[PDB]
Amino acid sequence: VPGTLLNIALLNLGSANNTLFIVSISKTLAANEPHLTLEFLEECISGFSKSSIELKHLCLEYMTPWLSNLVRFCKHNDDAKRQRVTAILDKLITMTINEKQMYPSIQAKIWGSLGQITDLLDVVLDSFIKTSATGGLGSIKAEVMADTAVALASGNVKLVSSKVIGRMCKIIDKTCLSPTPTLEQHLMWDDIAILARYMLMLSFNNSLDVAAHLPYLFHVVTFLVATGPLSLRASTHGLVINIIHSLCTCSQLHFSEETKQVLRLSLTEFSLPKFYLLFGISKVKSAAVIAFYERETFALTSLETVTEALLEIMEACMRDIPTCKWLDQWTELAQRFAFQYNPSLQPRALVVFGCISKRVSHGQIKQIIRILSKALESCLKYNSQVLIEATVIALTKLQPLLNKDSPLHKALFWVAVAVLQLDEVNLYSAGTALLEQNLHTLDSLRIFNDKSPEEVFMAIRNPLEWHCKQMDHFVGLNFNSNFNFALVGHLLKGYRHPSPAIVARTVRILHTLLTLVNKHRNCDKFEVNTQSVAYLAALLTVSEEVRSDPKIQALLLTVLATLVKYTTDEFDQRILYEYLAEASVVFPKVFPVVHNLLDSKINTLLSLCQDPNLLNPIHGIVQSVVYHEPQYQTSYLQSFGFNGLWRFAGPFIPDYAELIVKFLDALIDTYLP
Amino acid sequence: RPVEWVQAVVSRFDEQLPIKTHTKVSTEHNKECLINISKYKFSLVISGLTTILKNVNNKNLYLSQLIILDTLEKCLAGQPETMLVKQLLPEICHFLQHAAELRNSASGVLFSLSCNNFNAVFSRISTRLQELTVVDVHDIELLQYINVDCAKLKRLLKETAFKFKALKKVAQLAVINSLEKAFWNWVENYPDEFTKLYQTDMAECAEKLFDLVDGFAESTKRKAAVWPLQIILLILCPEIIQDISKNNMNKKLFLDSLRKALAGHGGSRQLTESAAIACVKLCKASTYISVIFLLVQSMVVDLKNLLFNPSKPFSVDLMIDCLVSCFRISPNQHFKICLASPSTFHYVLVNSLHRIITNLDWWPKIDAVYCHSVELRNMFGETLHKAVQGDLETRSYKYLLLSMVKLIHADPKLLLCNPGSTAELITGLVQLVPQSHMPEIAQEAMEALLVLHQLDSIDLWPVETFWEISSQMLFYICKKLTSSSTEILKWLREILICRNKFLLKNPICRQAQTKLEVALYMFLWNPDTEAVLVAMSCFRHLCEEADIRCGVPNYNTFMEFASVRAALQKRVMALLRRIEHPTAGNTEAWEDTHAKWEQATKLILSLQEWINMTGFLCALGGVCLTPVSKFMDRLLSLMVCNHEKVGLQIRTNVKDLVGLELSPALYPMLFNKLKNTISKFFDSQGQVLLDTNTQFVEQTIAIMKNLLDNHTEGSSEHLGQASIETMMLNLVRYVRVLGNMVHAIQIKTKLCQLVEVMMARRDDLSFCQEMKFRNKMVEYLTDWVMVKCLTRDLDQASMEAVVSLLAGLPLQPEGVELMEAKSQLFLKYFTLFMNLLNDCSGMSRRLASLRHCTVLAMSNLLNANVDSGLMHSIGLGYHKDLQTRATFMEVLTKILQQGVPGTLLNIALLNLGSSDPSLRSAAYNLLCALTCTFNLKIEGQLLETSGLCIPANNTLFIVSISKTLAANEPHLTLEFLEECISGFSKSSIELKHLCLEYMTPWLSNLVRFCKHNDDAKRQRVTAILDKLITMTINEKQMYPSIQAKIWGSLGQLLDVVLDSFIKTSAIKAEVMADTAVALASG
Repeated sequence: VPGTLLNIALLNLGSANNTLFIVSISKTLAANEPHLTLEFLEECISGFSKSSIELKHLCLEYMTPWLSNLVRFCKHNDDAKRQRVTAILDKLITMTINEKQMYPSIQAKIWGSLGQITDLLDVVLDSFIKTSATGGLGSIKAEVMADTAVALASGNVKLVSSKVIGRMCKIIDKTCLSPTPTLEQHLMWDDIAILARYMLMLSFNNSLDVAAHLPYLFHVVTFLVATGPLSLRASTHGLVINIIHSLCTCSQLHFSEETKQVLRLSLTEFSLPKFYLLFGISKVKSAAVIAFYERETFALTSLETVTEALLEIMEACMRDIPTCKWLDQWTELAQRFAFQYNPSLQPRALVVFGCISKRVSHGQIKQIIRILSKALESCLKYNSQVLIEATVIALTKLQPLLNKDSPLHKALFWVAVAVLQLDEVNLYSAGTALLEQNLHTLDSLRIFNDKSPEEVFMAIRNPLEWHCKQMDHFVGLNFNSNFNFALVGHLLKGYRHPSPAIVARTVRILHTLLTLVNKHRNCDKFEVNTQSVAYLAALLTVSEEVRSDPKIQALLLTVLATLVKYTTDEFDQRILYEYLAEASVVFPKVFPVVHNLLDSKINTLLSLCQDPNLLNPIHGIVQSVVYHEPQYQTSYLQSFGFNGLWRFAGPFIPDYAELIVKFLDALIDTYLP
Repeated sequence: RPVEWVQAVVSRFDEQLPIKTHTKVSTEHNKECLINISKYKFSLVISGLTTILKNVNNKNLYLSQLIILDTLEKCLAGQPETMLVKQLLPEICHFLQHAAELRNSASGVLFSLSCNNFNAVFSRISTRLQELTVVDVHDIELLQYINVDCAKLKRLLKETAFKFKALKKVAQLAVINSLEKAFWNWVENYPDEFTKLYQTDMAECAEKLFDLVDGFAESTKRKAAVWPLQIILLILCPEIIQDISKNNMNKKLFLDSLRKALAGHGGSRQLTESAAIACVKLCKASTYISVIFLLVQSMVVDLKNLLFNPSKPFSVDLMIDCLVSCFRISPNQHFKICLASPSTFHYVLVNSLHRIITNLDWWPKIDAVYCHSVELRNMFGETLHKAVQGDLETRSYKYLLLSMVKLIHADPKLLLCNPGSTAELITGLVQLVPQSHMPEIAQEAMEALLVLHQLDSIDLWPVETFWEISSQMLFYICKKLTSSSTEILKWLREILICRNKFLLKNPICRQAQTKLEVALYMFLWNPDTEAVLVAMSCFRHLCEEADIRCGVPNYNTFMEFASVRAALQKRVMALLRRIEHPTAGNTEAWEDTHAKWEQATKLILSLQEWINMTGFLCALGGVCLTPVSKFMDRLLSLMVCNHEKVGLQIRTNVKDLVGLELSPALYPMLFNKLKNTISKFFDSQGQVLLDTNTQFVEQTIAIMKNLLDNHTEGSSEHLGQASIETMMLNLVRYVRVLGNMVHAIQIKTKLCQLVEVMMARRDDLSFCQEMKFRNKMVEYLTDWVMVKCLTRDLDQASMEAVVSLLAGLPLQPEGVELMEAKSQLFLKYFTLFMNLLNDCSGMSRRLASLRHCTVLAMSNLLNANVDSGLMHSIGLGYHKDLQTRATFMEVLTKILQQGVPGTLLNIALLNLGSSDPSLRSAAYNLLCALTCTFNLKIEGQLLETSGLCIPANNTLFIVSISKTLAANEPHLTLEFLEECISGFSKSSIELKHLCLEYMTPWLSNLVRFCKHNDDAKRQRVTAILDKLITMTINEKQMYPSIQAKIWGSLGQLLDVVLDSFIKTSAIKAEVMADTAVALASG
């Protein structure tokens, strides 16, 4: 009755103008008689919801002072008092959602006042979040709540944002407490999506906030970056844009003109269509418009790209702020999620951990390669594959960090080889990235300068050899018999790869290896010999510089024939068949080996084709074959372990993966204590 | 798997047969591969070919069979038995004008087969001989074709003799004829073995068969049939010939009968005719070696008096055999008879000489005849003259001339060696090359001229002679080519190759080089794709000639031609535009093509040739800078070609060729002529003379659009040389008076599309009065900014053109009044665009595109015209459409950082409120720009950037900015508050509320302005209070909230406030009383 009658009195007092007198009395009684507040605000919202818009303006004005007392009831933690404040907050929230034309008024005066009040903010946020939980993302209840959340922050920014971001981080951790295969499916997906919504709205106000938060916000970006429905992706792009802008202007920070220029250019870079594709935004003019499914089935290479860009943002800043711990905290946060078992997040985390880290240990590498192995076991039993790709990208970024005398640099070359053997498009891309970066790493370590790559990598195989024999005999490539041709066999599949970027990477790897094999001799890089020839034959369709023992003949021939078998470019075919015409006349006794491979395509080109330049070599080969029509059948490759060579280098798991599991586990058990 | 791919080549070759350029090359390349495969796996390839031949057997059929048989022959000639015999041989027997080619091909196959197979073919023959003893003769005819050596001939004769009496009379006849050829086959292939025969078992067979064949000869007809074989069989018996020159009596009586039959004493013409055949075969035989020469000496004089009698001509191949044999026996009485005489003797002579060249170490070479070259040249000139001035007599001179040209092809050296003489010879051949009624002769005359142009030949004609003669030939040929042209041009390529070779070893020349240049350019437009490619190839040799000469202008573009139907003609025209430099040749080629084109134009008023000629003239004509002026006038007259059957095609092709292909160097003439023509469409009062003029205008618009779309290098330089302004003004003025029908709307639309492209190119073009021109253009196009679908496309196009016209355009009406007139003109365009966007406020997307374009029109109009625009532009900032507002604020952003504070600050702040996200980002960037431009001191610093996704609820941020500004920037206060309160009246309730919150700080500053003594500033505060009152009265929902914020803060002036309340009251009065309660609290 005290709160009820006092509401009736102040409402009817306006029903005409005395509004500042009513507010002065309201202020006075709010200060003097605080117990009234519980009853009064409950009664206010009841009268408000029934009343006219004119009365609703008046009502909020008289409500404004009372909010302060709402903390008193809350200190106790017994249910009844805390519950009726929580109900008052839910009623105020409900009121905010309902009165779309009171909307800036409610937010400025009611929510701005509530924004002052630190203690209550956990109750307020759980009320907001549970209000949003009523339907999740796409519920107007959640949508308005996010827009309102900025008002909560506006009074005591750092604590509100710390609790929102803290809930996001803790809820992302909670996903791992009970895993699901895919994040969008997860038992807590709506709770994450809601907080991501709030984080976009807050992020412009985070221009006041970022300095404590910046790592945690990128941790959230890392998991979310292209996930979920397209509006959440747009939101997450906006989240980063707004954070970079906030880093260019926080009045608490003092970044240099160089650091500020780096951030300005970063805003520009994040505004480019390249970054839209990275965030899983396609088919949109402006991310903003959509922010306020056609999943690109997420490519970890996109997250890698984002993460290095965010790393260059953070690094630039960290030079100017020597007193921060940001990259170390990000390293720990990413590390925790990378190592812990959670199928949805763990791949993303591994990628990020690798990108950001500035140091690594053999015990961390053991955990990563154990994760790779366990992921390949799960393939015996899509998510597993994405985890494999992630681990391989992680190994790529981590291997430049490893100590100069570590065995692991050499070991990771075989991890890459095993990954390529899997025959999965993104795994091969990752393995070639790993291999490309590994060969740069080992050359930067000087390791080739006194040894062939063959000797270095085969030494690491020798303990493994018992396992490697079983791998090579099921692959049908045998490095013990000829290292260079086996490695090239793996690389040749890279020419098939659907992406021109991965083909060009494969070419760089072959060029690197060619140079390295001759580097230990001190030869010129194009000197043809029993070791360089494999790379030269591999390079033959792709290098203008290149173009301008019966086992070795058979391998060379089989590589050229393999390259004819698959390549669709008639200009490639011209070059290759010209070399096969000479090679047939040069190696006639060995040439029968290739005939099975060539037979299908040569029938095809004879019966179909009408380019004389391509046909002249083909007719030359048939003539040469008949003229010298055996000492080596196609089976000859099988004897030394190469029957798979044409097998493997064709277009893009279980049997290979189990052997690789044993190999990786043996690699760890030999090399890692 | 090799067999399987050999079978795949065989199968490829079969499917590529004609009966089922790249297919030609592929076929020959397959055939050659099969031959080279057969060089090793012979039976696989022959089996396949045999199988194909069977299938094919069970014009294109003949060509396919010829391809198969030519392949078989070359395979067999490349050979390193069962199916050759059981499978191939019966099929080759089946074959044994295209039937004669097939019989020749099949015979060459059989000959090749028989070399290594002979025993089988002979077993077939011997089996049919046996069957014939117990009538079908065809297998016996195989004896004609088969390869035979001395041992094989002996076997054939022995087998025949044994069986001959038991054979039937028709079979005996077939054998007799077939053995006659079989003997020759041996002698011709194995002349050494026949020579060895004159240096007993063969003779026994030959005598036995002679006596058997003699016993068969019971009648005149049978005697005439056997005498050619009986002389052969006697020639196979050297010791019998020696005896009968002194058991043999019937052989003597046979020779005596031959002598009597040659001497005319035998009454039977058939026996004389047969005796000629026999004694020629004897004479022939002697050349392949003796007592035979005595036998020849006994008959040769009577044989010469039989075959070479001009007073009683015999009744050609037989006569040729005779003359060739006589020459070989003794290398000339009958020769002089043939030089003097019947044309048939001229024919026999020439063909005999041709055979002498083209067919043994003791045989006399042709060089003995090089005494008679003058007489052969006279015979050629006479024959040429008689063939050209020309029924049966005429037809005979043609065959003779062909033979003489074939003779020249076989050897030039003869003609040249006995000797002007060379110049006459070459001139006669050259005169044949053009002749349409004699394609076979012309072709051979070309080959003859080609071999005459080989190095060894030219030396015999040196350098001063080569230059004069070869240039005279070139000049004449080129002159004819500019009046089978393709084959003549291919040949002219090979002649140029020869000239380059001759010069590499090293006034009519300049004339020839010029005419060649003329000819080659004229071929670039030819309706035959092959001719064009060949002409391109000829420029390569023209360059090579110049390299060879210079090593002791167009050259780069000639080498580009060398590097190369509709696509080819496009490529040609593109190259022709790159010819900058004039030459006598290119100029003349243009004039000649123009003359031909005018003649063709008249005839038209063949079409593809006229199109190509048109294109060529358009592309090359720059070099000529009159004739070109007249051609351009004629093109312009053809744009309106009214012709019922070809007019659309003419207009389309003129338009496309002028618009895409004309020389850049002609654009200055084209624009002056278009300008001058379009200017005639107006009277002396500047009114439009309205079908022909409308059609000209439409085609002009399309032509100019196409020109301006074109990115040909160097085109920018020329586009600058002539003004378009008067022309474009006249075009729009013309198009304005066209009504609002569908076709006229399309023309208006096209002119807008032209204006758009024209503005993009404006950086290339030249202007006397650009600003005035663009102003007048916007003025005209804005009239169009108003079937419904097309009018809406016209609106879109017009607006897109207007957006192009407005882009850095200062406005210019037609000094202090000029700035005010400029402002009034701004207000007209701006209001029209606003109306168009209000009308906006596939059908949906077109409207949104029109709206976006309209916003960009305002934007550009503002970006140039800042001093005229800014005040009206704030009216855009208020406007109900959020998308337009946002874009307009980005325009303001351009002005303000390039080089107002209150009005723009309100439009920024109020828009930051919006439900539209893009509007919020745009507003935020505008706030940043204002902060930087006006150095507005701000806490929580502000950063300009794209794509910043600001929340909708940002009121506490907008408010914070506002009051910080209200402290920091008080001079704004009057300017700002008045504009905010105006915006209040425009707004939604949400935006009205937001306006109050951010206004609230500003109110406090108003005291500064009435402490200031300026009557205007005191008035503006009073007017702000009046507008605050007006808002307070009107905005009733807000009214308790307005009182709390506004009137409480104002209560903290108050005479002026109370007088404003009272004067306004003098609901207004009630509201002022009720508001005074708030005011009093302060």
